Amino acid sequence: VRMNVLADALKSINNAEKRGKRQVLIRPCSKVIVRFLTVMMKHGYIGEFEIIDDHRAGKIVVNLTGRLNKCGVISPRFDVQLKDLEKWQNNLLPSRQFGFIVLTTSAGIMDHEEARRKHTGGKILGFFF
Amino acid sequence: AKRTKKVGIVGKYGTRYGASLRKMVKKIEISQHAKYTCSFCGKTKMKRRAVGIWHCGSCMKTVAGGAWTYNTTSAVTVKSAIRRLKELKDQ
Amino acid sequence: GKCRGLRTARKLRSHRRDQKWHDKQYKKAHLGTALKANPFGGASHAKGIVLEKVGVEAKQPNSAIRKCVRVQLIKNGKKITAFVPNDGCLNFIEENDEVLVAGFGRKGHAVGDIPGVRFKVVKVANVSLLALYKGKKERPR
Amino acid sequence: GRMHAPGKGLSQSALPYRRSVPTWLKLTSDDVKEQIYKLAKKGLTPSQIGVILRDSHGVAQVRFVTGNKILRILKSKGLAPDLPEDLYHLIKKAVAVRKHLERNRKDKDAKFRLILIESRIHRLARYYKTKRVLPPNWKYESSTASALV
RNA sequence: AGUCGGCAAGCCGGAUCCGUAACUUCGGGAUAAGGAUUGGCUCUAAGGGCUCAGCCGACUUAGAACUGGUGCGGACCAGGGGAAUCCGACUGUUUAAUUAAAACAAAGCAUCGCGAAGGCCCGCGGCGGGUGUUGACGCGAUGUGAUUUCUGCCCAGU
RNA sequence: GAAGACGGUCGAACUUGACUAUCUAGAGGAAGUAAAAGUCGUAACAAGGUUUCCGUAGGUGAACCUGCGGAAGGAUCAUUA
RNA sequence: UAAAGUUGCUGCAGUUAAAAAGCUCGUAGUUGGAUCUUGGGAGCGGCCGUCCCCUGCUCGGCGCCGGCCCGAAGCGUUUACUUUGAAAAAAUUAGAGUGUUCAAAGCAGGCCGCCUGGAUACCGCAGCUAGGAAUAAUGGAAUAGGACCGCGGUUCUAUUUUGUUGGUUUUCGGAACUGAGGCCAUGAUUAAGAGGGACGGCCGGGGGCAUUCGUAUUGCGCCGCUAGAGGUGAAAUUCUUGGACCGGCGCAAGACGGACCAGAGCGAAAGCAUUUGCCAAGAAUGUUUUCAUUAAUCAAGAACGAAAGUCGGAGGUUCGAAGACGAUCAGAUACCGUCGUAGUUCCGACCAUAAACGAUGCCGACUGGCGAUGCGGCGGCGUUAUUCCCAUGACCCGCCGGGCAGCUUCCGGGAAACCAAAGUCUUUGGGUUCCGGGGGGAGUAUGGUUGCAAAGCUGAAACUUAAAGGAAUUGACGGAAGGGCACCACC
RNA sequence: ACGGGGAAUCAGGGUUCGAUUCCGGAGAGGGAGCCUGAGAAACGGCUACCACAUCCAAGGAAGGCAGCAGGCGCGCAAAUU
Repeated sequence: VRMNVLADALKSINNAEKRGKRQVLIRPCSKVIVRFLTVMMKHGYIGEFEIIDDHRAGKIVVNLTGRLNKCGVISPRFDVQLKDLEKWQNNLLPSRQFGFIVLTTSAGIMDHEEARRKHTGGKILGFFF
Repeated sequence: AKRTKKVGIVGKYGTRYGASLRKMVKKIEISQHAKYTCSFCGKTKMKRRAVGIWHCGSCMKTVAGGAWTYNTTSAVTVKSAIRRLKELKDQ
Repeated sequence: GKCRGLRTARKLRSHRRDQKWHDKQYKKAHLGTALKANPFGGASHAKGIVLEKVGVEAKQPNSAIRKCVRVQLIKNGKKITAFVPNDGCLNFIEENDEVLVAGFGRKGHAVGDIPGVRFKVVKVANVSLLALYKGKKERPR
Repeated sequence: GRMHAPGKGLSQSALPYRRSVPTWLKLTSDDVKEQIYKLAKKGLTPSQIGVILRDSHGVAQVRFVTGNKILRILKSKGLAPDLPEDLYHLIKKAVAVRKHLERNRKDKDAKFRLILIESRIHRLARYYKTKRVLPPNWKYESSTASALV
């Protein structure tokens, strides 16, 4: 069955980007998904997305640019210290210049560099470059 | 507790008469001592009196049956066969 | 890995603990069968008594008569066929001479030409056989 | 997909977006309940109260005309059946297939279906136990099950 | 070590508590084998009826102390054991008065005859008689001999 | 206040038996691998000259053969109202 | 030890190279849909960056005119996670200082009595302390024994009090109970392109039992006419004037279910086909029905499981292991032929294996078209049936769901063959079972277990070996096929 | 298999070793018993038995290097009485 909902969302928008679709539809919408898309939208990797909030688990239509190489998800959500966060982005990110590791902290959901500024780690969600 | 491993009623014969003969008599000797439900009174009291004779200890009704079972399979197919030729002759 | 659960550690660890035994190199190192069958018994070398000088045939188109000796180890009492390594070195060795025997190099595996021989002589009567071959030393009698 | 079959069908109801009472429906939140009360007294499982209600009386969903659902309406009045209807219908089905099986014992397929049905009973039973709907010692026993039609 | 041969004699023996192998048709083997205990005396504990307390009643088990020249199932009663071979499955029977067996029987297995004017058989005789107050799941005639596993080739001879 | 003694306790050790682990002798039997270029065939690879193979039975010097049911890893992706 | 991404958590593999259990059920284990607080404001910098606030209820001094301000002490769902701090032997490691002549070291040394060093970091996991509240668990009130607000009574009790000396009752503070209230916006998220169940009309070689029919085959009876019939590459064994084969008419028995029959359907797989009846089951579809997470995959465990085989009965037409024989052959104990036992059939128990194959685990998502096809539903000209039209059938054109498939392609992958899955994989992580680690030895020995047996399940090692193997290419070869040629080929 | 601090080897993960100078434990041929003392089931302290072995006048007496050296043995394998 559908165990991980964030995984189905990322693999769909990653498939639709390789094909070159302009905008993709993802079936379930969760609070973590919309918080994940904004981290990608605030970096320019995706376009303007919209939530079709019906009376069920809503649907999201994400406008896609040609700027997304891959947006994977790490399952399960491992715990990340600030001591081993450098070692994760050493074998998960393409280079040290770009790419982001999205991880949730008590402060919220943000990329790995904002987790450096706020000086707190947490569970890892995914990554996009 | 379960006293025997695979020797039921025929445990009384001990080590006699060989394994296969002690095995094929088990299925029969279980049957000829089982109490059946009397189809007339409903109580589970049909018990073999003598070979072929089955008596219900409740309604006191005697029935001619099989030697070791209450109903012989050869008999029940004959009762159903006669029941078809009966209604087929008189229409 | 197949199961990536957050708390499937004992399932993953017990698997590798199980599947490791299907590795041929690992299974001989963690069972006595390889160590008991070893005439040396995990030792790098061993001393034994030479009791006859036997010539072993080669196998494939490489045809020759390989010179070996039938050694009886003194720690266990087992009999192994050591290979007198170098040319014309059989005349140094005699009968009833204690000789230091060593592995051949493939670690319990017949080597190239010779069939079923896993040991070579290095020293004879507590003088290196190479020194006898170079003439640096000679047999004291 | 179906949990005791290879079918992956996609067929079910789809209630509309608007959760409002229909503009045609003239039955108040009260009168609909006494309709449910009457059908429940003449013997009717909450599933088939809903169907009779949306064909003759034209109520879209009872959860919208009133604030509760059918079973929650009956239990507040004490008219609900004791053991749940979906569990009742599984025992009713297992009793029938077991009665077919006593004569036709060469029917290996019926024997196979029996295990599937009983497996579904023990699945709902241990669910209805955690929800404390059934007594924790409740147990479907094939023998005494036929007394519960 | 005697002797054809442990023949004869002996050992073992009851009970309580432990412990019990190969093999096996899973039932057994089995009291397997092998151990320990056992007296007398003085106590304690537990096990019931009848009206909480009182009043009646029986036997039995377990435990403890003391004690005797370590003796105690003190007489009587009372299994020597083990591991292997051969034969017959077993229980049963048999040469009264030299043979108790491996012989006979046996269940099991397999053949054969016969639908009654019949099969088998008796009888000097008869519309005779037995099986038979029977009817093929029966009666009559043979072989083999539980189970397990099998049962090969030969219809020329007779 | 010594020797010594009764009983108790801890208990080495010995005897015996059982269980267990490891090593090891063994007539004979039956395999595997290696050595060589032996004998008898020719099963397989080409439709390998009876298509091959699988499961299961039985049989035969030996590979193998045959029966029943499969498979194509087939020599057919096809055969006509 | 690295190399070894050949033990793979990071990070392997399982269509054909080693490999996915025959199939389903199923407990532990693992993993689990969505959903409950965001925003606004003062200040600063060039709509943007940063700070603080949305905390509630004993004691004291900037004090001020019961109230306010402030300081300290106590309380405020619980874990996981994360941040902080503490506590955390040295030596070693990292690392600061220092010209042991350098360095490995050492902990020393440096200035004309003084001046300094002997630091610091890391030390997991568990436990302790403080903050954060995303993520993931868990709880609250829907028989209200719910929360608050004041109450009224009951019982005991610190007592402060009765000026002191006593008893007593209380206001008094505390503890508990019991009646009447008042009040709450009085308490139930949604109804998953998750699941279960109900209901509706269907559908299908699904299953079971009973019943019915069909030729054929074999045998028998009778009739006809006859000398061969069978069988083969060719023959013989075999049948035959005691009348075979052939033709006719009957009868009996046991099998089997042709053509229709399809890259059609159904079933978990094995598998399933004459008629009709009965019995129970089911997928898919339809659904503004119900329940409300009940789910996914699954060690142990369980049901079913072709054929052969086994044990009992019944039956034995055909076929036919074994066997016998006739051919063939150097030999054939084989292929071919004639007989023919077990078996093949049914009933009741065992067995649990197949190239049980799609050589491809299951669940979920996503990623090209195209024409068909099966079932259900919806829509639409027209045609044809009842006829008397609407409605129903049969066609015709579409759409929807899922079902077996096909075609196509630079999706993408792959060693390639090939694959819309074997894709979304060094841009490596959706969940979860099983299972592989060079070739042999070997699925063998042994132990255990199951079975009546046959055997099944579990399952090594010694030893041996440098390859074994996969896909594809070019040749050679073929008692393979299709074309063509030569008197060193034939006619 | 004495444990740990640690050691070897590594990109990141790991894998292997740790008898060995520091801490902790255990033991003095094998088991057992105990005296003295604040502290021992001590062994460079006693008492037994077992194993091994020394001196004897044959009656007896005496012993414990897994302390430093050294010897024998054992071994592929380890230093000055």
